[PDB]
Amino acid sequence: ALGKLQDVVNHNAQALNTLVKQLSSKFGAISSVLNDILSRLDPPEAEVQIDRLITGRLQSLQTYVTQQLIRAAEIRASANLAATKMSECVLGQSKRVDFCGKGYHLMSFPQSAPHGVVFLHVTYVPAQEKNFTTAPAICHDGKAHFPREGVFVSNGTHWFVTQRNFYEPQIITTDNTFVSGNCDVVIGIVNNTVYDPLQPELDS
Amino acid sequence: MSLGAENSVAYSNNSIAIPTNFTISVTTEILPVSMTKTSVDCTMYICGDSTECSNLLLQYGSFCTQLKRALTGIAVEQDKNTQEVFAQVKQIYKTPPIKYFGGFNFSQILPDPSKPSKRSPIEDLLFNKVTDLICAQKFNGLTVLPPLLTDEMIAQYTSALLAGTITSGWTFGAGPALQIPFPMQMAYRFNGIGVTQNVLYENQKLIANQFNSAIGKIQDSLSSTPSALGKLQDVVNHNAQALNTLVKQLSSKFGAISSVLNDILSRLDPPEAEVQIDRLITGRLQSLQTYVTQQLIRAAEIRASANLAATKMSECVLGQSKRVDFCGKGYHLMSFPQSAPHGVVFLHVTYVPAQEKNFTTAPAICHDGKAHFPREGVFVSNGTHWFVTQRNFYEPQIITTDNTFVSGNCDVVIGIVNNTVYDP
Amino acid sequence: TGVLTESNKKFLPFQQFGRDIADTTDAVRDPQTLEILDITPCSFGGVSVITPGTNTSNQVAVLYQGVNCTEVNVFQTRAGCLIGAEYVNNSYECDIPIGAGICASYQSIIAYTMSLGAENSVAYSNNSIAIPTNFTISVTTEILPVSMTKTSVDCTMYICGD
Ligand SMILES: *[C@@H]1O[C@H](CO)[C@@H](O[C@@H]2O[C@H](CO)[C@@H](O)[C@H](O)[C@H]2NC(C)=O)[C@H](O)[C@H]1NC(C)=O
Ligand SMILES: *[C@@H]1O[C@H](CO)[C@@H](O[C@@H]2O[C@H](CO)[C@@H](O)[C@H](O)[C@H]2NC(C)=O)[C@H](O)[C@H]1NC(C)=O
Ligand SMILES: *[C@@H]1O[C@H](CO)[C@@H](O[C@@H]2O[C@H](CO)[C@@H](O)[C@H](O)[C@H]2NC(C)=O)[C@H](O)[C@H]1NC(C)=O
Ligand SMILES: *[C@@H]1O[C@H](CO)[C@@H](O[C@@H]2O[C@H](CO)[C@@H](O)[C@H](O)[C@H]2NC(C)=O)[C@H](O)[C@H]1NC(C)=O
Ligand SMILES: *[C@@H]1O[C@H](CO)[C@@H](O[C@@H]2O[C@H](CO)[C@@H](O)[C@H](O)[C@H]2NC(C)=O)[C@H](O)[C@H]1NC(C)=O
Ligand SMILES: *[C@@H]1O[C@H](CO)[C@@H](O[C@@H]2O[C@H](CO)[C@@H](O)[C@H](O)[C@H]2NC(C)=O)[C@H](O)[C@H]1NC(C)=O
Ligand SMILES: *[C@@H]1O[C@H](CO)[C@@H](O[C@@H]2O[C@H](CO)[C@@H](O)[C@H](O)[C@H]2NC(C)=O)[C@H](O)[C@H]1NC(C)=O
Ligand SMILES: *[C@@H]1O[C@H](CO)[C@@H](O[C@@H]2O[C@H](CO)[C@@H](O)[C@H](O)[C@H]2NC(C)=O)[C@H](O)[C@H]1NC(C)=O
Ligand SMILES: *[C@@H]1O[C@H](CO)[C@@H](O[C@@H]2O[C@H](CO)[C@@H](O)[C@H](O)[C@H]2NC(C)=O)[C@H](O)[C@H]1NC(C)=O
Ligand SMILES: *[C@@H]1O[C@H](CO)[C@@H](O)[C@H](O)[C@H]1NC(C)=O
Ligand SMILES: *[C@@H]1O[C@H](CO)[C@@H](O)[C@H](O)[C@H]1NC(C)=O
Ligand SMILES: *[C@@H]1O[C@H](CO)[C@@H](O)[C@H](O)[C@H]1NC(C)=O
Repeated sequence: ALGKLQDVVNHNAQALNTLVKQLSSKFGAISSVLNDILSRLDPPEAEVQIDRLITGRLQSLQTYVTQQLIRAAEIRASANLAATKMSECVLGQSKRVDFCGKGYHLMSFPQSAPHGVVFLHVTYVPAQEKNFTTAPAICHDGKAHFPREGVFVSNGTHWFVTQRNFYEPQIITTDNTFVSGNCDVVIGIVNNTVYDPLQPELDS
Repeated sequence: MSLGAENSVAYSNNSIAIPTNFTISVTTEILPVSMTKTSVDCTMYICGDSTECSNLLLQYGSFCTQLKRALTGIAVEQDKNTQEVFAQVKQIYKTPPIKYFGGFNFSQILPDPSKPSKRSPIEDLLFNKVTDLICAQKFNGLTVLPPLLTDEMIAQYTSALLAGTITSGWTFGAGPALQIPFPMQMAYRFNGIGVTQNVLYENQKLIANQFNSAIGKIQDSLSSTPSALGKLQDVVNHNAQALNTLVKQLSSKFGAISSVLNDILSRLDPPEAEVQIDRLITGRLQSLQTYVTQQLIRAAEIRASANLAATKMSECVLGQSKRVDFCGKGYHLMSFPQSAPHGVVFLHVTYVPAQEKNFTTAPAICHDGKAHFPREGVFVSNGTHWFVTQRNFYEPQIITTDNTFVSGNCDVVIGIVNNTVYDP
Repeated sequence: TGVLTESNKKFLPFQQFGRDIADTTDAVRDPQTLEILDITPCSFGGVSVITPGTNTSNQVAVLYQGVNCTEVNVFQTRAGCLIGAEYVNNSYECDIPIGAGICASYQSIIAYTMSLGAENSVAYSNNSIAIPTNFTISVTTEILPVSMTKTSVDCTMYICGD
């Protein structure tokens, strides 16, 4: 589960171990110990041997610094991503798909971890879906009615309007539908009644 | 050079421009995803078949282990990049056998049964348009490793994403795939960008024709432009050029008498042959470290591009994005993924307003001593009459109490005009 | 050092050797009989070992990368020759990645073409919709590295010491 953080710790420790291990490399010289080189040779050739050790160790150190810089760039990109997730997932609700978890994102919780952050993404996942017969519009009194915020569904005999992400059937009225045009243009329009709230009021 | 055509917008305090038509624009975005996976035998590259060279090479320590480990990290990173970009669905969705989607034609993007590769016409064109070097690179101890996901499986992942986005819209990306008719899905997408469902339903045939025409234009545009696939070809060129340079560096003396180790052994005594082999080893080791360093930098660049491609796949293909210019130029409707060699091509279907018309606008309508504000639209005037319309399409409607809300009197709003508000 | 295969290359009478695009020898003319030979270097490969945990088993499989199986439970893959695993026509999820669509798992060690996912056909029709009737509150984890170990190196002490 925590492979990324442990991987970063492993790379840092392994890099330091390799850099420490590189001091035991002759680099084409008689010995890897500078004290032995001084204690065994005259300055004209000791200078050459120390030069060989210096160039090898300097190459090792430059290599280590170069990989440290590349890893620093990778960790900086990951930290910028983590800051973006903290701003958009924890400090607000995000409409970006898959940015703050799988599903419709609700909220997020930050947790500290060694060299890192763990985001607990609380998301809403739809479940227990049911088939319904759908229509683009409802034809009533020669007018086309479209849903304000939902979708027209039919359970087999009756037509209702429900919200798209949860099944809550409601009677098709003028309050939750809007009229645009006649019934001759929309392809697939079905005939159904549209209830009027004012009709019982003026009737009684 | 000219920066652009000069356009002066007719700004005034009470005039608005409302679109009266639209264009369905499909645009292409080419993103590199992975590189060529390379492995280098450190001993074979630096020394070949010479035992004495290997013995002298051992004095330098764990350089060979570092280079092998770095290349292995890049090689696993490329497969991780491909998994992140394409393997984002765990269900392999399929299109219905009757390819009718309410007038919308997806032949150019769905897999072709006739082709053995099971690729789309666009994907087949992309593979065709992206192209003893390999043998020499192999012969010098450098090996290219095959991608973990084969081209047919990447095409299968794109097919599953296309089938999910076409039959289920954005539902499959957020949980179970819920079937929805494609006109209703396009109406939902029109609602996402602030246009009512009626505009999509009334103009369904025109929108389908525009989308089909745009897809055909996209295929022609890719087939007719040589510099369309420059990013993927550029990545292939850099990888091949790097391997060629690394192979070419074996023919460098590096300040020694000869570049051939066999000649050095066959011509000199061990006291001076050790020095010459040392010169060759240090030069070749510097070349290999340089190659690994540029491979790591390119790996970081490709990783950033792959992260961007995964973000585009999540936000543009598996949902509708409200980020401006992230999923094409225009108001984003939907996106289609296409596999390409070492990369992904996104077909962004966007809504572009067109045929705008001037109207006289007001912030509020004063009726009966009350200020009326639009619930979802804008007040427009064609010269004599006032109407309320949606902001992104011209559909004038009578100003009523149903589509306006009352807040305050008429004495505070600057620019309020007097007009009647109908009562149902 | 290399294999000398038959060559289809028609040399001009004055030419003796042959070189690649990258200046590596790829052909030669025999000086005894005027025939052309394709010098191709002998096979080499990266030996990779595919093994499960030592907690479970000690069986291993060997992958010779880039090597045909005739030049080394032997199966031929596009990645190379896999020895020690038996190909199964069934498709499962990837456990140990081999390459070119081939993955390995322990059940003996088997090699198979990995399955991308479970096959689901959505019942698309022109007038049917699926509406959710319930929901699941899902909490998922995302682990992101933020910082590294801060390292400082004394250049003089590291290279030269005392
Ligand atoms: C579709 O839904 C409606 C409303 O829930 C159902 O109508 C009711 O059905 C129950 C049981 O069948 C009756 O007791 C009620 O009297 C009905 N109400 C009305 C106003 O008729 C309808 O039966 C459902 N259709 C199907 C096929 O299940
Ligand atoms: C919906 O209702 C309209 C009007 O009641 C129907 O249109 C009529 O259809 C009949 C038979 O097809 C024709 O003889 C009439 O001339 C039509 N009248 C008009 C005004 O168009 C329509 O058929 C109904 N649709 C459905 C699916 O039942
Ligand atoms: C809206 O009206 C303005 C002004 O009445 C139009 O702006 C003019 O456009 C023409 C053509 O480019 C220019 O030559 C004029 O100089 C512009 N006038 C000003 C004051 O900027 C504008 O084109 C009209 N909009 C539409 C859609 O017709
Ligand atoms: C909106 O624009 C579309 C095209 O983008 C118009 O459709 C064109 O209509 C003309 C004349 O009616 C035809 O000659 C063209 O062939 C049509 N083009 C297409 C692609 O169908 C449409 O008429 C415009 N609508 C309005 C109200 O201006
Ligand atoms: C969907 O589009 C494809 C291609 O864009 C159409 O196929 C063309 O069909 C016409 C007439 O049959 C031929 O003249 C073309 O050569 C075909 N093009 C290709 C690339 O095959 C297809 O008819 C469209 N409609 C459907 C329902 O698939
Ligand atoms: C502004 O729009 C309104 C509504 O479309 C126009 O009013 C109609 O105009 C037509 C033709 O001029 C007449 O046949 C109708 O009788 C008018 N309806 C009403 C209710 O008056 C109006 O003319 C438009 N104004 C301008 C300057 O074009
Ligand atoms: C909008 O209507 C109001 C009320 O009918 C107008 O306010 C009147 O304006 C006249 C002349 O300017 C004054 O003599 C009245 O005393 C005003 N009455 C009130 C209650 O303020 C207003 O001028 C109209 N605005 C426009 C642009 O026609
Ligand atoms: C909605 O109805 C369709 C068809 O009536 C169902 O799809 C069937 O699902 C079963 C179980 O997987 C398959 O064996 C059939 O082949 C499917 N039929 C078709 C035409 O695809 C679907 O399961 C129903 N949805 C729900 C939620 O029950
Ligand atoms: C929606 O799903 C929840 C669970 O996700 C259902 O709650 C379960 O109800 C059954 C029987 O009523 C119990 O045995 C379980 O213990 C409940 N689970 C939990 C977690 O409370 C709920 O009934 C479902 N609602 C509908 C309308 O189907
Ligand atoms: C409206 O705009 C014109 C120029 O665009 C300006 O002269 C005028 O002062 C503005 N109206 C008000 C009330 O400031
Ligand atoms: C080489 O000598 C052999 C033996 O006499 C002869 O058969 C062959 O043709 C010779 N090749 C050339 C090029 O003269
Ligand atoms: C509705 O869909 C079926 C198959 O899904 C198709 O045969 C039929 O033609 C479609 N209806 C129309 C009006 O095209």
